Amino acid sequence: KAKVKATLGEFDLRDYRNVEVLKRFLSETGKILPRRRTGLSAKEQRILAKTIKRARILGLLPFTEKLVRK
Amino acid sequence: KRQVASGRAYIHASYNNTIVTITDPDGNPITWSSGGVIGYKGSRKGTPYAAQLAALDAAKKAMAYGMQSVDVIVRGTGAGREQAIRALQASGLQVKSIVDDTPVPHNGCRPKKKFR
Amino acid sequence: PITKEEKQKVIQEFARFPGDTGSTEVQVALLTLRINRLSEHLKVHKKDHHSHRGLLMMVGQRRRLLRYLQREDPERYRALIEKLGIR
Amino acid sequence: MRRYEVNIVLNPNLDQSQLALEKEIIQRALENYGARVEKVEELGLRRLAYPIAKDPQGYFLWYQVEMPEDRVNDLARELRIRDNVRRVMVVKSQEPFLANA
RNA sequence: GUGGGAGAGGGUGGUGGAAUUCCCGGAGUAGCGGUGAAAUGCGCAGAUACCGGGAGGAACGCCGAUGGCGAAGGCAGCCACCUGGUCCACCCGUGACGCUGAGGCGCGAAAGCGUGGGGAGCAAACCGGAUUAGAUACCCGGGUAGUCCACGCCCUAAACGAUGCGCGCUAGGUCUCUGGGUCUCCUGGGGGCCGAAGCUAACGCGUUAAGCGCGCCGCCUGGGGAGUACGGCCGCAAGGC
Ligand SMILES: [Mg+2]
Ligand SMILES: [Mg+2]
Ligand SMILES: [Mg+2]
Ligand SMILES: [Mg+2]
Ligand SMILES: [Mg+2]
Ligand SMILES: [Mg+2]
Ligand SMILES: [Mg+2]
Ligand SMILES: [Mg+2]
Ligand SMILES: [Mg+2]
Ligand SMILES: [Mg+2]
Ligand SMILES: [Mg+2]
Ligand SMILES: [Mg+2]
Ligand SMILES: [Mg+2]
Ligand SMILES: [Mg+2]
Ligand SMILES: [Mg+2]
Ligand SMILES: [Mg+2]
Ligand SMILES: [Mg+2]
Ligand SMILES: [Mg+2]
Ligand SMILES: [Mg+2]
Ligand SMILES: [Mg+2]
Ligand SMILES: [Mg+2]
Ligand SMILES: [Mg+2]
Ligand SMILES: [Mg+2]
Ligand SMILES: [Mg+2]
Ligand SMILES: [Mg+2]
Ligand SMILES: [Mg+2]
Ligand SMILES: [Mg+2]
Ligand SMILES: [Mg+2]
Ligand SMILES: [Mg+2]
Ligand SMILES: [Mg+2]
Ligand SMILES: [Mg+2]
Ligand SMILES: [Mg+2]
Ligand SMILES: [Mg+2]
Ligand SMILES: [Mg+2]
Ligand SMILES: [Mg+2]
Ligand SMILES: [Mg+2]
Ligand SMILES: [Mg+2]
Ligand SMILES: [Mg+2]
Ligand SMILES: [Mg+2]
Ligand SMILES: [Mg+2]
Ligand SMILES: [Mg+2]
Ligand SMILES: [Mg+2]
Ligand SMILES: [Mg+2]
Ligand SMILES: [Mg+2]
Repeated sequence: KAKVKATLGEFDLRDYRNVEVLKRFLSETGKILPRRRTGLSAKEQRILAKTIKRARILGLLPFTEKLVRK
Repeated sequence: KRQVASGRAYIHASYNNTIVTITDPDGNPITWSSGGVIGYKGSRKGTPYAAQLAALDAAKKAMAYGMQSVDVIVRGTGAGREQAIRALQASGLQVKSIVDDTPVPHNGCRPKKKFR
Repeated sequence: PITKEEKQKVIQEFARFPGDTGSTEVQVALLTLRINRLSEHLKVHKKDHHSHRGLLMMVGQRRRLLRYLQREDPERYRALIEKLGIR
Repeated sequence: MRRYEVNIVLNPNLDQSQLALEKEIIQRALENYGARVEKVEELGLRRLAYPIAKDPQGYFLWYQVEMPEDRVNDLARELRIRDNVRRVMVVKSQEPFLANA
């Protein structure tokens, strides 16, 4: 299982209104994925965070979800 | 006296004790059980075995109401919450699904000295 | 903030010859603009201390250029003082 | 005057008259606060991630604007006054930082 | 000066979700809680567990780092406004305008003080419970000041890199944050780890010196007595220098 960045086109890292993309940086739970998974860079990740959070405020993205099985 | 037959089973398990509650699909209780509900009194209520028996009790009391299938919601980390799962599966109640709901704060409240 | 036209109009105003950006006159002027604004923002926001340190620093810088300019050409000093409203 | 994006999320259960009224009152808000409008993107019904005002969904508007500096905050206030407007987020515009490029 | 950046740097206002407590309603019984084991405690005036609704205060999970910013103390949800510092490129302007700094003035964690507010969780003092030679203590149940906000004081600390500031000079290697470039890489600014020469009582330091040098400030001169006494200055007090 490789990085999220690895499979995707050129995408605005700043767009909080685009869920079809941003969804892919969250885990099963609402959590924002670690760099190891996101495949982003320092600056990159740092921007993605803010973007996601903005989106969550708007209710387009989960603050948290519930874990299935386990 | 109800006739539910499909519903929700919540397992709330702490290090001290394990309690099970079986409810109707919109969340209202049907029956419940726990370590103290069966024999045990002290620390004995936290053992995996007590969890087993509490799950089993709850399931018996459920199949009296007519419960057939159940969606499981697990909350907490405790000795044999997984035992309450394992018990609740072989109970004869067919389990539809299992979810871990353990509530977690986004860091609101100062915890007790034993928790820092 | 201080936008570009705002700043420029000040440099135009205080430049010795055309094109002069960094002379003593202009440095003092620009500095002074910054100081004034900062003092306005510290009239309310009395609790913003870090900005205030900034003020002390700018104030000091200005006094340095002034002491110099006055040392080298007292006339230009009195001129600059009169124009700006300092001391 | 700077460049902003006004995000308005309002209640999905509105019919014509209602929607057009909230929308026109928003228009009036911007006109009163000196906010010129450039682009307007109305996305409408979307399924929210968590229920907002007990509603499973929301209705979305996105405006791009240019407005004076000190008036933005007060603008947001007079937007949120409306009972049927659930959430407002006004955001300074930014250039499109890309990635995987 | 111009053109670019990155940033929990600061101030103000607004807003978002998780959680805890409490209140309301439903459904539901016999316990819950808690420990090494227990008891106090709460539960039949219906608790715990579960669902819906409301109120309030405080703090911001993931991102998060061995990361970033700040002179230090210190700074972490999101948004807007007000604002400080700083890095780079271009080589455009001024023309030694520099460094340091006794005194002064300002900032200064936590606790603490004054006058108002606020008070969910935590909790000095205190009130209880079991441990068990013994409880003023480690464990358990409560709980007040305080913790939070405004304004005004206090001025301490392992306020630590236990390393004053500035400049020049003296091998490299490696990881990293942030710019620029003709982006096998090179170049500038930060953060780390190994190491040349050198230094060091040793441990260690080693282009982020504890090396080689210059400038300026602070400070030291065996232990105990003692950061005590006396005096002075500051403080409402505690108490500080
Ligand atoms: Mg127990
Ligand atoms: Mg079965
Ligand atoms: Mg307590
Ligand atoms: Mg610039
Ligand atoms: Mg900040
Ligand atoms: Mg702030
Ligand atoms: Mg109730
Ligand atoms: Mg009893
Ligand atoms: Mg009783
Ligand atoms: Mg509630
Ligand atoms: Mg209350
Ligand atoms: Mg972490
Ligand atoms: Mg750090
Ligand atoms: Mg520190
Ligand atoms: Mg700035
Ligand atoms: Mg030149
Ligand atoms: Mg010349
Ligand atoms: Mg002296
Ligand atoms: Mg001094
Ligand atoms: Mg203090
Ligand atoms: Mg304090
Ligand atoms: Mg007292
Ligand atoms: Mg007080
Ligand atoms: Mg009081
Ligand atoms: Mg005793
Ligand atoms: Mg206690
Ligand atoms: Mg230290
Ligand atoms: Mg020295
Ligand atoms: Mg290095
Ligand atoms: Mg580089
Ligand atoms: Mg590059
Ligand atoms: Mg380096
Ligand atoms: Mg070494
Ligand atoms: Mg050697
Ligand atoms: Mg030496
Ligand atoms: Mg040696
Ligand atoms: Mg050695
Ligand atoms: Mg040196
Ligand atoms: Mg030495
Ligand atoms: Mg002596
Ligand atoms: Mg003393
Ligand atoms: Mg005395
Ligand atoms: Mg006196
Ligand atoms: Mg003392």
